[PDB]
Amino acid sequence: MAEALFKEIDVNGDGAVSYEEVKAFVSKKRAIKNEQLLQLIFKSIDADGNGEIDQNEFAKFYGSIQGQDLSDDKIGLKVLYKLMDVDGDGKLTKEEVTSFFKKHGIEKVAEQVMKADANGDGYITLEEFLEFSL
Repeated sequence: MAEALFKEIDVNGDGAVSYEEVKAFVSKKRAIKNEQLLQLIFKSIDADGNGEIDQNEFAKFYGSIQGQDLSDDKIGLKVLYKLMDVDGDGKLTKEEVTSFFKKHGIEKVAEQVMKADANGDGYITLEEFLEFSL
């Protein structure tokens, strides 16, 4: 229902958008430097540089070429989790993880991991850690 929104914002009803309109749309979400970030995207979008765009451009603008941002961050953790496991299985336990974290003393993590389990076994995996992060 993207086009629905894109059109919605387009109170004008021309079927086309602009840089200010888009900025607003994105703004509706957050304001973490969307003006700049956008300006970058938009610019890259506006091939002709008419200063405006259309639904199509907006559709692709949304981000469907490499929808990534969080996962990328999940990779880091994942790796780490893999680093910890120097056995060669791809799974960790509350006791093991707690033993490794103990070094830090963030027992909390132990509590969070214990609560994360849910199942009630006393073990966890990488896929579970990721899915849980999502």
